[PDB]
Formats: sequence, structure tokens, C-alpha cells
Amino acid sequence: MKRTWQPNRRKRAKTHGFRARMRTPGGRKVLKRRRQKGRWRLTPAVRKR
Amino acid sequence: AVKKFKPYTPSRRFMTVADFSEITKTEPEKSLVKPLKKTGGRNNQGRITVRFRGGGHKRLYRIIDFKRWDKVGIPAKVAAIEYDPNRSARIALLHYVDGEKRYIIAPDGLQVGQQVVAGPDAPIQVGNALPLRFIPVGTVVHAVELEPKKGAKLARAAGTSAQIQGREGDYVILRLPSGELRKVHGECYATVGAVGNADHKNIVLGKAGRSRWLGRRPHVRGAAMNPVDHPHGGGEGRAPRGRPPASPWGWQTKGLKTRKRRKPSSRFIIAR
Amino acid sequence: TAYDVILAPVLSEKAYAGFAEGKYTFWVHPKATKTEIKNAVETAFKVKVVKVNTLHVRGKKKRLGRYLGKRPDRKKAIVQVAPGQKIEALEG
Amino acid sequence: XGGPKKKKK
RNA sequence: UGGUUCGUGGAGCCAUGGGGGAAUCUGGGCGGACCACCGCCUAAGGCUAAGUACUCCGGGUGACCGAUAGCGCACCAGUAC
RNA sequence: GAGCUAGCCCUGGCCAGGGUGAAGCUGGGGUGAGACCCAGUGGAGGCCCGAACCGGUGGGGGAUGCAAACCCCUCGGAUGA
RNA sequence: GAAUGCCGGCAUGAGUAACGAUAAAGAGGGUGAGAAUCCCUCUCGCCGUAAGCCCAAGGGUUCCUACGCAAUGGUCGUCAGCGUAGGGUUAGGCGGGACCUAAGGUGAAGCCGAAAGGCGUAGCCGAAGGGCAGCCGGUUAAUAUUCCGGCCCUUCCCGCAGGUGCGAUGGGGGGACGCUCUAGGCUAGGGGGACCGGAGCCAUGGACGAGCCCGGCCAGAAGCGCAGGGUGGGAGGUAGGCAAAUCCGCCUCCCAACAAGCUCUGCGUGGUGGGGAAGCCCGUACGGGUGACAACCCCCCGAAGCCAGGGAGCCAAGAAAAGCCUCUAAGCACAACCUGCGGGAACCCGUACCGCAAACCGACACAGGUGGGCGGGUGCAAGAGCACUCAGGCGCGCGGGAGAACCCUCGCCAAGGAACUCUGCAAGUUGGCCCCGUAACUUCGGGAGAAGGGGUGCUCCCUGGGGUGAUGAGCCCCGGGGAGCCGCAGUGAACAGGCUCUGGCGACUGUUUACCAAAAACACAGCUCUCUGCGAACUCGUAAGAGGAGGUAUAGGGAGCGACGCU
Ligand SMILES: [Mg+2]
Ligand SMILES: [Mg+2]
Ligand SMILES: [Mg+2]
Ligand SMILES: [Mg+2]
Ligand SMILES: [Mg+2]
Ligand SMILES: [Mg+2]
Ligand SMILES: [Mg+2]
Ligand SMILES: [Mg+2]
Ligand SMILES: [Mg+2]
Ligand SMILES: [Mg+2]
Ligand SMILES: [Mg+2]
Ligand SMILES: [Mg+2]
Ligand SMILES: [Mg+2]
Ligand SMILES: [Mg+2]
Ligand SMILES: [Mg+2]
Ligand SMILES: [Mg+2]
Ligand SMILES: [Mg+2]
Ligand SMILES: [Mg+2]
Ligand SMILES: [Mg+2]
Ligand SMILES: [Mg+2]
Ligand SMILES: [Mg+2]
Ligand SMILES: [Mg+2]
Ligand SMILES: [Mg+2]
Ligand SMILES: [Mg+2]
Ligand SMILES: [Mg+2]
Ligand SMILES: [Mg+2]
Ligand SMILES: [Mg+2]
Ligand SMILES: [Mg+2]
Ligand SMILES: [Mg+2]
Ligand SMILES: [Mg+2]
Ligand SMILES: [Mg+2]
Ligand SMILES: [Mg+2]
Ligand SMILES: [Mg+2]
Ligand SMILES: [Mg+2]
Ligand SMILES: [Mg+2]
Ligand SMILES: [Mg+2]
Ligand SMILES: [Mg+2]
Ligand SMILES: [Mg+2]
Ligand SMILES: [Mg+2]
Ligand SMILES: [Mg+2]
Ligand SMILES: [Mg+2]
Ligand SMILES: [Mg+2]
Ligand SMILES: [Mg+2]
Ligand SMILES: [Mg+2]
Ligand SMILES: [Mg+2]
Ligand SMILES: [Mg+2]
Ligand SMILES: [Mg+2]
Ligand SMILES: [Mg+2]
Ligand SMILES: [Mg+2]
Ligand SMILES: [Mg+2]
Ligand SMILES: [Mg+2]
Ligand SMILES: [Mg+2]
Ligand SMILES: [Mg+2]
Ligand SMILES: [Mg+2]
Ligand SMILES: [Mg+2]
Ligand SMILES: [Mg+2]
Ligand SMILES: [Mg+2]
Ligand SMILES: [Mg+2]
Ligand SMILES: [Mg+2]
Ligand SMILES: [Mg+2]
Ligand SMILES: [Mg+2]
Ligand SMILES: [Mg+2]
Ligand SMILES: [Mg+2]
Ligand SMILES: [Mg+2]
Ligand SMILES: [Mg+2]
Ligand SMILES: [Mg+2]
Ligand SMILES: [Mg+2]
Ligand SMILES: [Mg+2]
Ligand SMILES: [Mg+2]
Ligand SMILES: [Mg+2]
Ligand SMILES: [Mg+2]
Ligand SMILES: [Mg+2]
Ligand SMILES: [Mg+2]
Ligand SMILES: [Mg+2]
Ligand SMILES: [Mg+2]
Ligand SMILES: [Mg+2]
Ligand SMILES: [Mg+2]
Ligand SMILES: [Mg+2]
Ligand SMILES: [Mg+2]
Ligand SMILES: [Mg+2]
Ligand SMILES: [Mg+2]
Ligand SMILES: [Mg+2]
Ligand SMILES: [Mg+2]
Ligand SMILES: [Mg+2]
Repeated sequence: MKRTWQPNRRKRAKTHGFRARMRTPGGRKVLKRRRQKGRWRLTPAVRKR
Repeated sequence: AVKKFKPYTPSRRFMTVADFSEITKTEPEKSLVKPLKKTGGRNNQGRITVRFRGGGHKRLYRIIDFKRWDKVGIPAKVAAIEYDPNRSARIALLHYVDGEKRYIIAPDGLQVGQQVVAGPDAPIQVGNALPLRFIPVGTVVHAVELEPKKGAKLARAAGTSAQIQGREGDYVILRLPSGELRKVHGECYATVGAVGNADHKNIVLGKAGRSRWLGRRPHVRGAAMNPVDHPHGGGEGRAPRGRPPASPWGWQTKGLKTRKRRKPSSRFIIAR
Repeated sequence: TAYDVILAPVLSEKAYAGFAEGKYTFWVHPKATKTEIKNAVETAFKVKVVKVNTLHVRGKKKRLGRYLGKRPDRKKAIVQVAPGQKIEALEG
Repeated sequence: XGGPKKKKK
């Protein structure tokens, strides 16, 4: 059947990107938490040009 | 007149379509004056706030003239009468000698080629606009302003009118389509005649689809729902209500008057 | 800084085949435009540059057990020389 | 799995 | 209405949203309703070290652990997944 | 978190081939003028058969499966909500 | 020593079930330490509106090649999509950006909110929509509308030559639009050919024959030629298009009413360029040579594609903005703009490979899911259906034997035909087309494919219409009539309704419990009640605000009933 993962580079970027997270206090805290944690990747890596 | 069909299909046996014979050879509209992009959307910034809206034909807005006092004294020739997707009435395309082209909402009896004009001057004829005062008591009228210089707001639906009843210092009394008795300021413009396309009420949609074409989504009964959804939801195999009939939001829907009492508008109203 | 643009030449059975024609092809700085790439190979070889073609070459994911990484991203430019000229330093 | 089936039979 | 031990209690004091609305030393607040007496203070402007809290970081010590323990990680771990 | 799913918005795409034959046109007939009737034309429709396509009726298989909803036969719609 | 305890390790069932579609394999020869499994040849089977090609998304080295087999491969493995190394992705014209605007997002002004923040005309952002200049071949092991060859365009900038009041983010025009059906002429694609060109081939009884087999194009500026799309030309008056206009708009007189004329496309032709089979000979893991001086012509069918902004009809009444044309304002008219010709300048990112799948979404080399374009030939009425088959691609990554029960999937059956059973569940009968022929009832449409029947192949003769051709030969479509032939059987295979009568419920097409319920539930047109005079009622939000609605009682919100008839 159709599963739940339907990859889209634009969606992933607009949805979970560094700039989206930065836009709101909710998201800014996510970066803070991930930084303090020592996460190698703050936001998902969306590729291609 | 109303177009009628033979039952060559079920739902074609009741279906019924407007007569478009008053639609003069001018079916597609007029750029310049209108159209605008019209912005379909069944809801506010976010959430739906009027249920069951959506779908249905794309539209172009015809930006019509609801304040006729710009062109006081300037007459215009009625050039055409065309279909307007965004109202029950039809619209008149008129050419002002000025050059300017406006649409007026098209009254019953309006003929193409006719002369029409607005102002204190203005022969009392079908199509003309006047401040309410100079209009003879008892004449039927439409596109009436509520307060002066604020635009036509009463009687624009197809086949509607108001009748002038009498006067009272600065106000003339109106009898509105609903039957209400209203004091409306003398200085309010209103155009003589009834609205026309009066056979609009006689049309039978005929099937579900037609409803959808006009963007009317299926309306579901409270009875059909559940207690979470509606006061009428549940219980077992059908149910008669079990309380005084209500809206989904709990207010009673048979009888409960809802106009606020202390409206300052009150001292200008005399009926139902 | 013009000997900063051009890094090294590309050595391969394909780069050479551009020596019959006037297409000398070098690795370049990833951030360098066709237009500064011309102005560079001109002054460094005193040659009339007529066509610049550039392409990105993506780095290779190589692994050395447990430790997996990626090589540096490079860029190629293959540059066309006006009729008759040659870049002697590549003619090997 | 996570069910979600209701106890039928 | 909040604060104080104070949950309307005899409920003061200290803050305040609403209404009314003074006075300049013979002026004003308080000492638990209120009044008298006797006393303590001088509101509606602001700044002020130190003593106190903490431990990302550096150092010392341990009737603290010794690789299923001790931090999640003694090992390229907030990694692989 | 609406990359699954529900709805709506904006903008594009898709629907083989067959049937049936409304209005309306044209001619003829009829009448004081009509209504209406015959052809011929016409090509209407949440119209019909039926692929793609969207489904999931009934039965069988499958049940540590090919598969955490599949497969075979059969079946609903398929110019419209 | 226990907590269906926690982590780890190893047992049991067990050499048991399984090894992922029943599309299918056999052999010879290689290579190798080692071959059912790798390479090659021959034979066989399968897909072919694909199981074949080309994109988009997504994936990110999987591409090519060299050397390799510990693991990954459900077996093997000399192979690989795996390991090590190296090589590979070339653009002014394709796509995206130095262009535009949609929903929506953001957001100066401004409004609101304990804070965080929420709204918000202008503007900006925002795309398979608008705008925009490359076609055909040739090369690599791997890239090509990118490199190369030919032919053809686009912008800027600087020049000369000449034309004109030039000239704005501003005005106007245009761009610019629905659904259904469609006409004319073309192209793509396809069939045929006694004509043109070809290596060859007479087999096994017969055939040296207008014999068999293979192939008979593509691109192409200017100029033509043929289709067709756009569009009236004047002169006056002017108060409107938010300044100004000669422009547009509105009046009034002339000439046109025609596509005559201007332009704009499409298609043919075109200077020239390129391609160019079967077969045979070679060595590949494949490509090459020859066939060639290859020929490269005539008919026929013909689009859903092009001319395109074509035409007709209908109601539900069908984006914007910029490029483009034009008008003027500030300015400036030694500027500037336009035409022509020259030289010069033309960036950034993408390009490999998979792409109905072993490379994407499903923990897997997973029988599932996945958007667009091409999708040949024959026959069956047609068709993207169905059977076989071009090109192309595969035999699905365990095999070999055996011929028990039992299961799955399928074929057939004496006599009876539902006696089976909760139920004819299942399976069968029926089945396509053409033509007779059709009842109750009916809202006059329907019920109707009612039911029930007959015809269906092949041969010969006669003959009626078209279509393309000139009024004809041919080639292509529909027909009619008459004799006759064979078989058990003529939609001889494949695809293709069982029917009728009578009740209940729901009017009907529809919708619904993704993953046990598709229904008599929901919806539905329609009927009624009620609310609401517009800063409407109602709804969301603390508010601002927004929906309702740029609607106005024939309107909008709520409730019930649910076509229609009688009530
Ligand atoms: Mg416009
Ligand atoms: Mg909201
Ligand atoms: Mg938002
Ligand atoms: Mg309902
Ligand atoms: Mg329910
Ligand atoms: Mg409730
Ligand atoms: Mg009951
Ligand atoms: Mg109830
Ligand atoms: Mg590039
Ligand atoms: Mg308290
Ligand atoms: Mg006090
Ligand atoms: Mg005190
Ligand atoms: Mg005391
Ligand atoms: Mg004190
Ligand atoms: Mg110890
Ligand atoms: Mg140890
Ligand atoms: Mg540890
Ligand atoms: Mg640990
Ligand atoms: Mg007729
Ligand atoms: Mg039809
Ligand atoms: Mg239908
Ligand atoms: Mg069907
Ligand atoms: Mg469903
Ligand atoms: Mg014990
Ligand atoms: Mg257990
Ligand atoms: Mg264990
Ligand atoms: Mg056993
Ligand atoms: Mg056994
Ligand atoms: Mg077994
Ligand atoms: Mg297998
Ligand atoms: Mg070997
Ligand atoms: Mg086959
Ligand atoms: Mg790799
Ligand atoms: Mg490979
Ligand atoms: Mg193995
Ligand atoms: Mg496997
Ligand atoms: Mg090898
Ligand atoms: Mg490899
Ligand atoms: Mg382009
Ligand atoms: Mg730049
Ligand atoms: Mg923009
Ligand atoms: Mg906008
Ligand atoms: Mg905002
Ligand atoms: Mg942009
Ligand atoms: Mg575009
Ligand atoms: Mg000018
Ligand atoms: Mg404009
Ligand atoms: Mg012989
Ligand atoms: Mg040509
Ligand atoms: Mg003006
Ligand atoms: Mg050849
Ligand atoms: Mg048209
Ligand atoms: Mg703009
Ligand atoms: Mg302009
Ligand atoms: Mg490429
Ligand atoms: Mg490619
Ligand atoms: Mg390739
Ligand atoms: Mg596809
Ligand atoms: Mg496999
Ligand atoms: Mg698969
Ligand atoms: Mg599909
Ligand atoms: Mg075809
Ligand atoms: Mg057929
Ligand atoms: Mg098929
Ligand atoms: Mg029997
Ligand atoms: Mg028998
Ligand atoms: Mg019998
Ligand atoms: Mg029985
Ligand atoms: Mg029995
Ligand atoms: Mg029964
Ligand atoms: Mg059955
Ligand atoms: Mg029955
Ligand atoms: Mg029945
Ligand atoms: Mg029903
Ligand atoms: Mg149904
Ligand atoms: Mg279910
Ligand atoms: Mg079911
Ligand atoms: Mg059903
Ligand atoms: Mg509003
Ligand atoms: Mg509105
Ligand atoms: Mg209502
Ligand atoms: Mg009901
Ligand atoms: Mg009911
Ligand atoms: Mg009922």
C-alpha cells in the first residue's frame, strides 16, 4: 500500500529547516536543546540544488 | 419563464434552469470596470467558521456601482444586461456620456438603449437614482442606502423592492423586502424600480450536483451525529431530540430571538 | 591572486584527448567563475582563451574501516584556446 | 501488532 | 483581590484594578477593628559594595565505582541505529 | 506533527472505443392566428455497455503470509458530487 | 532460584518449515583450484498500452573499467547492484536563477495582545501557471539539444549609417483563459506497391517466378506555395480612464465590411548537411567491415497532435502579474529611442546511473504502492480490450528425483437434476455483433439487452453507394442479390449478461466504519419551522481581526423531514 513516508526535499526543508526552527520560540528552544545535547545535526540534512 | 426539461434522466425530471433571454448578446463580461480576482475560501485565518462551504464553479467578481452619487446629473446609456455569478440579480452594463463605464444592478423593465441617470434632478423612471426624499411617496424602489453616503445595502436580491410609505422630518419610512418598517434618512440614495429576475425563486435545483456547482457542501443533521458533535447526537435507533431543538453550539433554534436589545438602531425600526 | 584559481591539471585518458584540439582542462577552485577562470589561464600561460566549460565533480565516499568519510569536492574547467595556440606545460 | 482488533470471537 | 502564620475572621498592616478624592510640621502613616491617651516613624524619586546562591571551567582530597559498575559515552558517542 | 489520512484553497494533468438520441434548428401538415403532430438534422445527460483509472461486493487462498490488509476468480463507478 | 524480572551467552523444536509468484528450461564450448548458477553459440518458453523506450519525484556513486570473493546474494558463484583502486557528469538556446504574478507566507504604515506574540492595504517572497532565443546527425568504456559537424537563433555593450520629440515603477491596450461537441487543411504514425535498391536463397513433392527475404528517409534559413489566426481606415467633439496624453473610452459625420490589405503562425518545398536493411565476413565482455555511388519513388488510412486567441451550443459563467504595443509627466531634446550593419560581451546551479523498481515508499534483491509522454503489426464491429508477435526486454538467485495420503489451482463425468445447504454459497448455464421480436406497469422518459428466437465460416457469380483520385484505373470504406463447399461444431481459439415473477427498505447517481459492518445508515434535490435590517444573525479569536460577504429577506445562519402523489 501507500506508506507514510513520501519524501519531498522542499517539504522537509520548509518544515524542519534551520530557518523554520529559527522563526518561532518553540523552534528556537529546539536548537538550544539540540546544541546543549551536543547533537552533530541540529536540523535534518535536506540535500540537492 | 424558467426552462424545463423532459425526464430523459432522473433528476432531469424536476430540474429547471433560468431563462436568459434578458441576457443581451454580451455573455462574457467587461474588463476595465471589473472583474477582480475573487478569493474563494470557506473560512477565516485558519479555521472554518461557516460550515459546508466549498467546491463549485470558479468566479470573477463584477465590481458594481452601489453609490450612484458620483455621477450626479451625468446620464448614461444602458449598453447591455449580463449574467452575474456572484448575486441573484442580473447586472446592467451602462455607458456614461462621460465615457466611464459602470455596472448597475439590473432592475425589472430595464431595456437596452435606455437612458438612465442619478441625482436630485432625475425623472422618476425605472433605472434612475435619487435621494429618497425627492422620490414620490408610494413608489417602489431598490438598492437603497441605509445611512447617507454609505452605499446601497437594502433590496438588491432578485425580484426585491421596498416601498416608500411616508416621511418624518428628515426620514422617510420604508417597507423593506422582509416587511419591516424602517426609518431611513432622507438623504439616502435609492433607485426606482424593482430588482427583476423575479423568477429566481421558481428555479428547482433538481439534483445534488447542482448544489455543489454553487459551492454548497452537504449539510448534515445533528441527529446524524454523536453527543460529542451535537446536542442532537445519539442515542439509539433514531431519536426525537429530547430537549428543545438546538444549534451545535447549544443555543435554541426554534424561536429564540437573537437581535441584541440595546442596539441604538432600535429607535428607527417599526416592524417585523 | 591568479595562480590561486588554477590548482593542478587533470591527468586522464580523457583530458589528453583535448590536446589534439585546444582544450586544456584543469582542476580549479570550486568557487571560481568561468570568467575569472579565463582571466587566469590567460595570464598564467599567455594564451588566448576562447571557450570555458566548467563542471562540478562530487567527492567520493571512501571508507577506511569504521571511519567513513568523503573526499574534497573539486571542479573542472576545460578551456578552449584560439586557433594555433598551445599550452606547452601540458604537452607531456 | 499493536492490536488493534477488538475481542470478537 | 493578592501578600503575611492569617481560609472574612473582631482583620490590621503591605501591595493593588475600579469609584470618590486632601494636606506641607498646628502637615501625615503606624503600634491588629474603632476611639481616647501615650509613643514609633516621615510614604507617594533613585543608586549602594561586603557577607549569600551556583559549578560550564582549573586544582586538591576520598572507610567513591572498577567495564552489566562509575556520567548515556574509560574505546573518535549524544556517534551508529 | 496534515510528506499517512480529512477538508478547503491556488495551479496543471487525465478519462480507449462503443451505445441511447432531449432541447433546439429546417422542411412539411394543421389553425383566424395558435397549441400541437410528422420526418430530417442536431448531440443533451450526477444517461447506458466497457478499458485505463478510482474502487472493494461475494467466494476461495493466504494466517511465524509475497504482504503488520496481499493474491486469484467475481463484482461497483467510469463527463462527474 | 524464582518477580510472563533486566543484560548477555548457549540450548530445544530440527537438519524439521522454508528458500518470495507454476513465464521453463536443454545442450555444446570456454574460463577456473573449484561451475545447474559466470562468458559465448545453438535450441525452447515468457512479456510486448510491457515485464519495452523517454522524463518527473525521490535515491546519492549504485554509472564505466581494472583487480578480487571474507561477508552482503535466501543455494552456488570465477558473477554482481558487494570489496579495493582509478576513470566518468562540459550549455547564452534544456531546466532553475540575475523575469512575473496565484493560493499562501512574510510584511513597512497601522491595529491588537500579561510576555513570548497575533493580525495587517503597499512591497517582497512564493510555480510542472504566465514569459523566454536549437534543430538534425557524429563521436566516449562511461557525457552530450552540453563536446564535435552542418544549418539557425537570443540578449546586452560599443561603434558607424539613417529614421523620430525621446522619454516613467504612471494611463490604456494586450497578455486573458470555462465545459461539451465540433469544421477545413496539415503533420506524427501506419498499410500497400506490378516501381526503385540489395547481399543472397530453390530446400522435401512442386516453383527461376511482376518469386522469397530486407529496405525504400531525416533535418533544413531566405524566398515561395498552400492552410489558417489575429485586426476596420479616416476627421472632428470630449466633462471619463484619480497629474498629463495625440493613447484608450464615449458621442458625431465620412469611406470599409471585405480577412481585399497589413502582419502572425503551422505545414510543404527548399542552398546544403546527415542517415542508410536483410545477409555474409569478423574476436570481443560487443562493436566493426562489406552489402551502397545503396535506393531513397507512387498510392492508401490518418489522428486525442499542429494552424489556436478557429467554429457552434450550454450554464455552473470560467486567475493574476510581467514581457510586448501604445500614450504622455517630470526631465532632456550636442540627450535619448527605433531600424540596419559590424565588432565585442554573454555569468550562477543542475546534467553520471536507477526511475511501475534489486538503486524510490514498504526493517528484506518484499507477488504491495508510485505522477507525465511514446506504446508498432495482424485479426476479432470498434478500442489503450483480447489472442499471437515486431523492436526491445526477460525465464522472476536453490536444484535434482519421485508419481503415496492430504492441500492448493485446474480439466472431465454415467443417470438424476438443489434431493446439498442458514442460503443454489460456490461453480456452471448465458455470453460478441447483425436482424425479427418484445408484457404488466409507467412520473410518457422509461420498464428494453424485457422475455423468446434466427443469422455468423469458406468458394464463385452478379450487382448498389461512396472516399481519394479529373468527370476514370487503382487504393480504401460501407452494402444488396443468387448459386455452391466442408466439419460434431463457422464471435470454430482468446476477450463478452443466466433469466423471470413477487414482497420489504431506501426515490434515484452518490457517501461511509484506511485494517472484520457498503446497508434500510449518511448525503441528496425538495418541504416546513425558526433566527437575521447589515458594524446582520451565526462562527473562530483575550483582543485586533476574519469568515458570513466585497452577499443584503428570491439573502444568509440553525433545526427537522428527505424525489414525487394523496395527506
Ligand atoms: Mg487587468
Ligand atoms: Mg483563526
Ligand atoms: Mg499562520
Ligand atoms: Mg442533511
Ligand atoms: Mg451514528
Ligand atoms: Mg452533546
Ligand atoms: Mg427506538
Ligand atoms: Mg437526542
Ligand atoms: Mg554547468
Ligand atoms: Mg490571603
Ligand atoms: Mg490605613
Ligand atoms: Mg507601628
Ligand atoms: Mg492597639
Ligand atoms: Mg515606625
Ligand atoms: Mg572497589
Ligand atoms: Mg571483567
Ligand atoms: Mg557503562
Ligand atoms: Mg551504558
Ligand atoms: Mg428533432
Ligand atoms: Mg451522448
Ligand atoms: Mg454515467
Ligand atoms: Mg461502466
Ligand atoms: Mg473508501
Ligand atoms: Mg525464593
Ligand atoms: Mg511466554
Ligand atoms: Mg534471552
Ligand atoms: Mg516435526
Ligand atoms: Mg515433513
Ligand atoms: Mg520442503
Ligand atoms: Mg525466487
Ligand atoms: Mg577462478
Ligand atoms: Mg507470447
Ligand atoms: Mg559503494
Ligand atoms: Mg555495474
Ligand atoms: Mg553465498
Ligand atoms: Mg533473500
Ligand atoms: Mg571481472
Ligand atoms: Mg563495485
Ligand atoms: Mg530556457
Ligand atoms: Mg552575479
Ligand atoms: Mg515578485
Ligand atoms: Mg497576495
Ligand atoms: Mg503575519
Ligand atoms: Mg524571484
Ligand atoms: Mg514556466
Ligand atoms: Mg514619447
Ligand atoms: Mg498596465
Ligand atoms: Mg524438389
Ligand atoms: Mg524538409
Ligand atoms: Mg486626467
Ligand atoms: Mg550501413
Ligand atoms: Mg474560440
Ligand atoms: Mg510587479
Ligand atoms: Mg507603459
Ligand atoms: Mg547527461
Ligand atoms: Mg542521462
Ligand atoms: Mg547512458
Ligand atoms: Mg509510467
Ligand atoms: Mg530476486
Ligand atoms: Mg517489488
Ligand atoms: Mg498508476
Ligand atoms: Mg496507437
Ligand atoms: Mg472487437
Ligand atoms: Mg493486454
Ligand atoms: Mg453428471
Ligand atoms: Mg449426461
Ligand atoms: Mg432439468
Ligand atoms: Mg432443500
Ligand atoms: Mg437435508
Ligand atoms: Mg433463498
Ligand atoms: Mg453464485
Ligand atoms: Mg426481488
Ligand atoms: Mg425489491
Ligand atoms: Mg439508496
Ligand atoms: Mg449506489
Ligand atoms: Mg471496515
Ligand atoms: Mg466489506
Ligand atoms: Mg454497495
Ligand atoms: Mg466582516
Ligand atoms: Mg467579504
Ligand atoms: Mg434558512
Ligand atoms: Mg431521516
Ligand atoms: Mg428517513
Ligand atoms: Mg421516510
